[PDB]
Formats: sequence, C-alpha cells, structure tokens
Amino acid sequence: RFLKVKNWETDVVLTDTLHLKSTLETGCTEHICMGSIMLPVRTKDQLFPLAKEFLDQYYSSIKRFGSKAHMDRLEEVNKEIESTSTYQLKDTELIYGAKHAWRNASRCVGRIQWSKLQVFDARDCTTAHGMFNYICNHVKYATNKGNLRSAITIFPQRTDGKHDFRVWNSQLIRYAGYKQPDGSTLGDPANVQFTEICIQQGWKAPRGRFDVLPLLLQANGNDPELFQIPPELVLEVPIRHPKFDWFKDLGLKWYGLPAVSNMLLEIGGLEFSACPFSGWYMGTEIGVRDYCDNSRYNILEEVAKKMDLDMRKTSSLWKDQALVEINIAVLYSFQSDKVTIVDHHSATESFIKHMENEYRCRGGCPADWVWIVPPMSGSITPVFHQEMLNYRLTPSFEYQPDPWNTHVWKG
Amino acid sequence: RFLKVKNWETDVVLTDTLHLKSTLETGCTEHICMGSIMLPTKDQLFPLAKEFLDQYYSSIKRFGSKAHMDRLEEVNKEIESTSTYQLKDTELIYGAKHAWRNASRCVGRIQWSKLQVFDARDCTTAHGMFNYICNHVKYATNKGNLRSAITIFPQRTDGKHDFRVWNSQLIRYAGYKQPDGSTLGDPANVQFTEICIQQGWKAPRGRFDVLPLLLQANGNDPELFQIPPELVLEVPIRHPKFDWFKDLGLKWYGLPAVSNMLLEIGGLEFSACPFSGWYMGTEIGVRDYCDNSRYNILEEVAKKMDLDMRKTSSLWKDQALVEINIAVLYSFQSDKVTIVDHHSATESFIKHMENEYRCRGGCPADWVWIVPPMSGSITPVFHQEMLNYRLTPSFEYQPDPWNTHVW
Ligand code: HEM
Ligand code: HEM
Ligand SMILES: Cc1cc(N)nc(CCc2cccc([C@H](N)Cc3cc(C)cc(N)n3)c2)c1
Ligand SMILES: Cc1cc(N)nc(CCc2cccc([C@H](N)Cc3cc(C)cc(N)n3)c2)c1
Ligand SMILES: C[C@H](O)[C@H](O)[C@H]1CNc2nc(N)[nH]c(=O)c2N1
Ligand SMILES: C[C@H](O)[C@H](O)[C@H]1CNc2nc(N)[nH]c(=O)c2N1
Ligand SMILES: [Zn+2]
Repeated sequence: RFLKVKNWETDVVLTDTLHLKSTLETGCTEHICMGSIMLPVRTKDQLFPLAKEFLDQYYSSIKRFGSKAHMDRLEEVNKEIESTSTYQLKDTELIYGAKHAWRNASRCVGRIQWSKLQVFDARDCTTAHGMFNYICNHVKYATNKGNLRSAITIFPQRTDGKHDFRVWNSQLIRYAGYKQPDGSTLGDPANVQFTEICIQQGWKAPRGRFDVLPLLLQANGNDPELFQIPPELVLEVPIRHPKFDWFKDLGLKWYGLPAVSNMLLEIGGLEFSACPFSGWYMGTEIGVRDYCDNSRYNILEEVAKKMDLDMRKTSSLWKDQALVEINIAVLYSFQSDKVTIVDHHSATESFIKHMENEYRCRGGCPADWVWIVPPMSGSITPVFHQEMLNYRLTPSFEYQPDPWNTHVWKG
Repeated sequence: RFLKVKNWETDVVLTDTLHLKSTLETGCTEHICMGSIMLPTKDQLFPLAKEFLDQYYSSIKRFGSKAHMDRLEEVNKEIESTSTYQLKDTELIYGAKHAWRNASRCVGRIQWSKLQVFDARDCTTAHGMFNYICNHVKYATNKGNLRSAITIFPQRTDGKHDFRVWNSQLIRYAGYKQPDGSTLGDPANVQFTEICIQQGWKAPRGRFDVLPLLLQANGNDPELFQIPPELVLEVPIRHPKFDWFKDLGLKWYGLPAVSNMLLEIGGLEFSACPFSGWYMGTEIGVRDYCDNSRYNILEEVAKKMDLDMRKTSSLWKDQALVEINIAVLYSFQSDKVTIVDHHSATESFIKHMENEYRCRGGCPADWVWIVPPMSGSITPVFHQEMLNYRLTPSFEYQPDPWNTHVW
C-alpha cells in the first residue's frame, strides 16, 4: 500500500511505502489519536526474528543480501542465541544500528545529519569509574572547543535486566534546581528531584542558579556513583543581546552541549540502556523552552520589564515580543563565541530537504509533527505546512523509566 | 479503555471516558499516526436517530420517559414511511450547539452553549438563502460586538437537491492571477474568483474585493448575490507605534464565517449551515498576512522596520511577525470589533477542557490545530496532552461543489 502526504504551502505530494516496514505500535487506534500524548529479559523466541530482521536490513544496506557472508552471520547469531540466549553485534553492525536509530527518530528535526555520527563503542566498560572516563572523552570530543560534533557512546547491553548499565542523569550536562522553604526554586526547576538524589548520594551543592550537576553512574546493576565532570570540559556561553546592553546583567548563561543520557537504544532486539548521545542546539530549545517555560527559568517578565513593554494586558503581545528578543540573544551569543547552534528557520528548512530526500531514496521519513514544529513562530517555518506520518521503525531510541523508581538498592 | 491526559506545565492529570462513546474513525491505526494530515438508507438512519435522541433526552433529564419513548416511536414511524425525518426545533438547537461542542479543532468552544441558531429549513430559493445570510451577517456582526450564530438550510434528501453555499467563508477577498506572473489579492481564492467571473461577476480587480455569494438551492445551479457593502464590517490595520504601518494599506473583515461545512445531526445532513464567531488575532496576523501562499507580507514589513534581513538567525521574520500581530489586535480593539488574542483564547480553552472533563468525562481536541501558529509553548495548550476522537453531532468538511455539480 501507498500513503500520501501533501505540503499545503507548495502542493508537493509525497508517497510513503516505508510505513509498511513498521512493526511497533503507536498508541493510536481507528477510534482515538494519541499524537499529542508525551509517553503513549527477552526470550530466545522473540529474539531471533528481531536479530534476523536487523541483519537482513544491515546486509541489504551493504549490497550483500543473500551472500554467503550474510547467511554465515545469520547462522552464527542463531547459534549464539541458541546457546547463550543473547548475541554480540559486530562493530560495523553497532555503528549502522546507532546511525539508524537516529535516522528513525521521528521527533528529531536534525536528522539531515544522521549519517555523520561518531560512535564510541564502550562495550568493554565494567565499572562506574570506567563509564566516567568514557563520558568525559565523549564530552571533550563532541565539544571540540565550540565546533560541535555529533557522537554517541554505547555501554554494555542488557542481559537479565538485573545488571543494567544506566546513566541516571537525564542529559550529561544540566543545571541543579533547589526547592526553597518558601516554595520558590533556585536554578532549574526541571532538575529538582534529580538534584535532591545527588545531594543525598553525597554531592556538595554550591546552591547557585547555574551549577553543573555531577554525573550519577550505574554499571552492571550496582548502586550508582557520583562524579564531577571536569569544569574545563564544560563549555558554557554567557548570554548577551546585540542591541540591549542590560541583557548581560540578567546573569544568564547556558551550556553548549545538548546530550541525552536517559534513553534506550534498541538494535536487532538487543537493549542498550546507557547510550548517551549529543549534537548541537537549535536556539529555541534554550531561548523558548529552557528560558521561557513557566515551569523552567521563566524569565519573560523580567525581560519585558527591562524592555518597558506594556504588561497590563496580554493583548499587547508583551510575552511574544520579549520571547523574540531572548531568542535573538541566545543565537547571537553562541555565534559570537563560535559555538555551533542552528536557528529554527534554517533547521526546519534543512529538515524538509532531508525529508524529501528520504522519501526518494528510502520510501519515507517518519516524523512527529507535534515535536518537529518549533515552539515559537510555528507557521512561518516550512514544517508547519507539511503533512507527516508518524510510525515506528527499528533500530530506535526509546524512553525508559527513571532508574530511581526501579533500582534495587544494594546499600 | 479509561485514558489519562496530563498537563506537563501543571501536572494536572484528567481522565477521559467520553472517548468510548466515539463513533467515527480517525485515520490513525496502531501502526501509523495521521494526526497531521489535513483531511484523513432507512437501515443506517434509525440507529443514528436513536443514538441522537437518546443523548438528547438524557441531556434534558428525561431518559427512558414516555415522551422519550414516544419520540423514538414517532421518528421510527416517520423513517419507515418517508425514508427520513424532521428534527424538532429543540432537537435542532441542541444538535447545532453540540456539533460546535464536539469540534475538536476549535479553541473557542468555552462559548459553545451561546450560539444563536437561525432555522432556515423553510428556505426554497437562492434569493431566500441570500436574505437569510444577510440577516445572519447583520445579527452576528452587531456593530462590532460580535455574537456567535449559525443558519441551517434544508437537510439533504436524495442528494440531488442539496443546498450549498459555494463560498468557503461568507466573507473573503478575491484572488486574481496577473500578467505580471504574480497574484493580486488573496491567492487562496483564485479558483473561486474565476468561477464568479465565469458566472458573471464584474470583478473590481483590487487587492481587497469582497467576493459575492454563490448560492445553490434545492440542487439548482448556483446564483450570484453581492452582500450589501454596508453589512460587511472591515478594519483598517494600523500599528500603535509604527506610523508607517497604515501606509501598507492593509485591512481585514471582522466576521469569520465558515460556509462550506456539513452539519450532521441524528443521521441527518445539513449541507449548507454557515456559522460564525469572532477572530483570534493570529488567524489574520500570522496566517492570512504571513503564510508564503497568502498575502505574504513579512518581507515588506521587515524592510520598513529596517531589520537585518541578511541572515535567518537575526530572527527578522519573527520580529516582523510579532509586530503585524500587535497591529491586528490594536486595530480591531480601536474600532471596537470583538477579537481575542491567542493568550486569552488558549487560557479559556484550558478552563473549558477542565469543565468538560469534570462535567462530561472529556473533550475531544486536536493539538495540531489548537496550538496557535505563533508562540506555541508560551500558551498553556502547548503543554496540555489532548485526545482526538470524533463525536456526533459534528461539522464535517465536504468537497468543493464545483467538482460535484452537473450544470
Ligand atoms: C546534530 C544536531 C541535532 C539537532 C539540531 C537536533 C534537534 C532536535 C530537537 C530540537 C529535538 C527536540 C528536543 C526537545 O524538544 O527537547 C530533538 C529530539 C531528538 N533527537 Fe535530535 N537533534 C540533533 C542531533 C541528534 C542526535 C545526534 C541524536 C541521536 C543520535 C538525536 C536523536 C534525537 C531523539 C531521539 C530525539 C527525541 C528526544 C526525546 O524524545 O526526548 N538527535 N532533536
Ligand atoms: C466564538 C469565537 C470562536 C473562536 C475564537 C474560534 C476559534 C477557532 C479557531 C482559531 C479555529 C481554527 C481555524 C483555522 O485555523 O483556520 C477554529 C476552528 C473551528 N471552529 Fe471555531 N471558534 C469560534 C467559534 C466557532 C463557532 C461558533 C463554531 C460553530 C458553531 C466553530 C466551529 C469550528 C470548527 C468546525 C472549526 C474547524 C474548522 C475547519 O476544519 O476548517 N467555532 N475555531
Ligand atoms: C542530541 C540532542 C540535540 C539537540 N539539539 N537537543 C537535544 C535535547 C533533547 C532533550 C533535552 C531535555 C529534555 C528533553 C525531553 N523533555 C525529555 C523527555 C521527557 C519525557 C517525559 C519524554 C520524552 N520522550 N523526552 C529532550 C538533544
Ligand atoms: C467560526 C470561526 C471562528 C474563527 N475565529 N475562525 C474561523 C476560521 C474558519 C476558517 C477560515 C479559513 C480557512 C479555514 C480552513 N483552513 C479551511 C479548511 C481547508 C481544508 C482543506 C480542510 C479544512 N478542515 N478546513 C477555516 C471560524
Ligand atoms: C503535551 C505535548 O505533547 C507536549 O507539550 C510536547 C509538545 N511538543 C513538543 N515538541 C518538542 N520539540 N519538545 C517537547 O518537549 C514537546 N512537548
Ligand atoms: C499539515 C498541517 O496539518 C497543517 O499545516 C495544519 C497545522 N495546524 C493548523 N492549525 C490551525 N488552527 N489551522 C490550520 O489551518 C492548520 N494547518
Ligand atoms: Zn494518531
């Protein structure tokens, strides 16, 4: 079967066949659409088909489908599963797998970049100290003094679910949040709970507005351990505005390296529960969400006060006006310090070209519109006008519950 | 089967049960989500009638009463005999209000119960349609103090005698392709404009020419009427700070009025049912003015503001956008024509959502449409999970009549 998507700005129509390869379910039914819901040990039995499907894909991609090398590899994985109940990926399969999980990530607007990903194989890691070293090298490599490079570090896969490698941090770099006795929050309100866990595990909190959190790392199912990232490895950008000289005095800064550390990478039925990956920021992630969400740094009022906007009615659009100025400031600062960043116009334009390419060469591009459309100026970006089909391909990145809810403590 | 929706800003979780009464299909499956696709007999009719009358009699706290059973009986009688049936006035009003209540793409539904319904089921000609529509326009406009209204023409019979308003909205500007290669007026209305000229309209050939109505009665060929100019309330657009803004020569109309949709009540189909409320500012300032395929004015405004248009990263587009939207709101407010900003509208809808969860067990909502086309995440709807499903009575999209009509 074929499915069509139309761009309502250009009348360009694309034909999707790739959705035929989708197996995993979406949360939607014929009677209900869950497209805006945020979250909508395997047996040998279920493992071999998953391994086979993956290796078929891998072998097709290298133009060796059906070859003796293909067949030997299938047989070899089959026997490995048969007798050890799991199997190990070759380096080449691991790289391909991690690239494809990104390629298949339907909420990611940055996917034009998917084939340039530096993959760090950390499958020989055995301890939390070992994980700390690997993550430091990843940060330094990815950061590259401002010329950011995409990378992923992949720790040992799940075995019995009792020996998981996990990075407890949600992102490798994030600022502490501290709930005050008066109910106010100092620092980032999104990280309060994790900040409390770190303190409890023994971290000495400086208690300021922009304290980089320590890493909390679990190797092989053991209790997690605390490590501080060397400050010299944490690139930060002080935020200032090209025309507004009072902007610097708000005291804002942000880190350059966006790096997700809480997701699960699935490749051929294998589960990599610690797989931190990084790219570079789109400006709106910081300037719209991190700075302006009511439940985050929430700076809109203070910014619009200083711009002396009329704040007595929402209809003066004071929030919208202050929002644009903040986002100009974030982009200006990163640019001035030579730290890679992309604006939402450029990123969405690139994504449309990427999506069109994928439709030609691949037969589709699963995309989640809710997430792809930027959180400001939606309809003056080309993605707003683009119909998209969302479905689930493997390899994939998956959400997993926070480990403090599930961890069995050794004490 | 009992589903939760969470607000990620506030942590409020609501439980939706109303979705189980959902009837029609979404386009989505367990394998593929189509949330962002714009368009995803006697035997059939009695179940639809029963379903509706059951909910009607339930709403007036008379479920299972003799009068309930008596009506079900009467409608049953009427369908078997005549192959259709007629709604009571009370049923028609209820159904109309509920079609709006069930419109999952509508941010303004806190208002749903204040809808003036004009019963035009006695209309027989296109001249009559015209009279009805002017009266609707004048009632709804109310000298700038807008009131929600719908006018409901006769229901589908055998489908060869449909009433249709050919216009997509009651009030729209003409579009003309030019020798120049460009487009004069609203590019969204070129085709319909051509049909008007084709049908006889003498186009003024200006940038903001109010289109005439093309009305079809009883499946006849459609006829042309100009809405009395004095009933079409328009607003000149000025900015409170940029004195040059008015020099762009921009105006928009005060009355948003959808005329191309099909109202379905108790299985009956009302193919001409124009309805109106009042604008949310972004519809005009973001979409009408700034869509590339619309009036597309961003460049001209940014130039007058002397912004650095050299690089996208200066956010010149975003800056000019906010300004255009400030000007729309200000102009409507200055001339006292009802308008709502996206902050106030979305705040109202969140309150409406909580009322509907508390009082009905849910509220079908389409997040892709509800979230405003600018400043998404600074409105509360951005952080609200929504379930989208189809309830009847409903408004449904229908194909442009010129594709269906045999002359
Ligand atoms: C290279 C520059 C990149 C840019 C500009 C970019 C852009 C984005 C943005 C804006 C989001 C939404 C983030 C949010 O709203 O919180 C996102 C989500 C995501 N991207 Fe990227 N991306 C990049 C690289 C990567 C890389 C390297 C990977 C992994 C290999 C990746 C996989 C994802 C995934 C899995 C999500 C969904 C995250 C979630 O559900 O929390 N992206 N991307
Ligand atoms: C009272 C003020 C009202 C406001 C502020 C309002 C708000 C809106 C907005 C902003 C949209 C999106 C339209 C677009 O993006 O093009 C919309 C869609 C819609 N509203 Fe309303 N609404 C109002 C009244 C009404 C009334 C009176 C009805 C019916 C009686 C109605 C039914 C609809 C329907 C069916 C849609 C979807 C239209 C489509 O698919 O093209 N609304 N509403
Ligand atoms: C590689 C990369 C590049 C780039 N430009 N940006 C990023 C930032 C990604 C990110 C950061 C913080 C929080 C979230 C998301 N908010 C985290 C989240 C939370 C929940 C509940 C569900 C879910 N699926 N996700 C996602 C990463
Ligand atoms: C009552 C009311 C109040 C209000 N504030 N706004 C409105 C705007 C109505 C409207 C106007 C232009 C275009 C469309 C819609 N974009 C027209 C349309 C096109 C297609 C292809 C599908 C589809 N479902 N709809 C809908 C109405
Ligand atoms: C409820 C809703 O799905 C939620 O607020 C989503 C909307 N779109 C998003 N889009 C992106 N890129 N990131 C997000 O975190 C969200 N949050
Ligand atoms: C393709 C996508 O569904 C389309 O651009 C939608 C997005 N959201 C919208 N939202 C509203 N309110 N109105 C629209 O016309 C659209 N268009
Ligand atoms: Zn869906």
